[PDB]
Amino acid sequence: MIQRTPKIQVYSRHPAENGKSNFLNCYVSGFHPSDIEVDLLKNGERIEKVEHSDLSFSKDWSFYLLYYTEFTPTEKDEYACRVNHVTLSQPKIVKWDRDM
Amino acid sequence: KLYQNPTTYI
Amino acid sequence: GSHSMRYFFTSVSRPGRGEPRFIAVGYVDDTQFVRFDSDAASQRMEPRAPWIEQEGPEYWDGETRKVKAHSQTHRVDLGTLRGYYNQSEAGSHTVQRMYGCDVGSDWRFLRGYHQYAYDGKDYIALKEDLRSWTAADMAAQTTKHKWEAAHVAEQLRAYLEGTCVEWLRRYLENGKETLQRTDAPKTHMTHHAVSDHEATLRCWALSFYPAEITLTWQRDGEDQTQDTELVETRPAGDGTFQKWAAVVVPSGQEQRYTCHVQHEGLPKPLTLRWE
Repeated sequence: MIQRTPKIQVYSRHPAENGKSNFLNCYVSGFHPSDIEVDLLKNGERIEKVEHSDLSFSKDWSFYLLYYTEFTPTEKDEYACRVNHVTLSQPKIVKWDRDM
Repeated sequence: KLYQNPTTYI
Repeated sequence: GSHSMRYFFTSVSRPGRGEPRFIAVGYVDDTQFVRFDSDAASQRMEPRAPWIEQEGPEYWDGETRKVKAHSQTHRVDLGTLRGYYNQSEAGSHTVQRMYGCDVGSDWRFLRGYHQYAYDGKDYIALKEDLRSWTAADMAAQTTKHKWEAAHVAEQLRAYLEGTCVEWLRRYLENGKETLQRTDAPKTHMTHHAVSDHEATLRCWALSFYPAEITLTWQRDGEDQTQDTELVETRPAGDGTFQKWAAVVVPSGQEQRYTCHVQHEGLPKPLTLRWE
């Protein structure tokens, strides 16, 4: 049956400024079925205080979710989003680029 | 507000 | 401008694990305002926007009651569909339902919707006249026959042109500061050298509402569609949205490029140039 691979965007709520409060976002969209694993990573380690929006879907029936957590950006700290879904042979890791 | 259904089945 | 109200329902069977997961959410335009999760402890419809939180207990008891009836209906539908398609009992399947209404700038009714999907593809949909049904295969046609005999379209049409519109207007009023606001995009441009012969030029649109926006790059006035990296419009998490378009510009051609932004909150479309 139908299987659609999640598109992934990792990004901050506000433009990144080192030392200032912010939210790290990972937006997964256009996927099907709805089962999906999403983790936010700080220096390669899962962040445990991560929330997500309520399951919803687009006009084309494909699902979307927003995962988010509070963070304070930094010059050295690296962040990423790890996503696993049936359409993926292995978990997709997207690194947070403050310019994207 | 939600629809108030009889309800109706597929 | 124009407005809509939508309810989205997702039902997923869980073979050998009991009752199906059932998630319901309601949106006014691009703002979620309610939810229901079968796996939650409350077992009630819950506010997800500030302007709905103080709707009385009568409201919440009523939405809780109706959404539970929705849940029970979907749970049966999963079985019925399992049969229509002669599928196994051990497989997990998804039923999705969406309905709601569109109104114009004058808040008058434009369109109504009511449609179902089985495992990610169209199953049955109420047509625009709100009097006929679109069914593709035999299974769906069977449902269509049920619904023609029970005159389902007529009752749905009443709600779509009546209470759906009526209550969309109320939400717009109650949540005026949020639902009737227009946040024009905050726009800027970044420039980063990919190499010494090329650079990335990225045009940003930030903190805007609603979500619908147009973001385009041009080189000496011509569209750069296929040469533009354009991301899906995405939520900031605070009720606003973001989007950006990027182009790779060769050395000394920055002045040739223009970024174009259209949004409800901008009187005249914006033209930005790196200079």
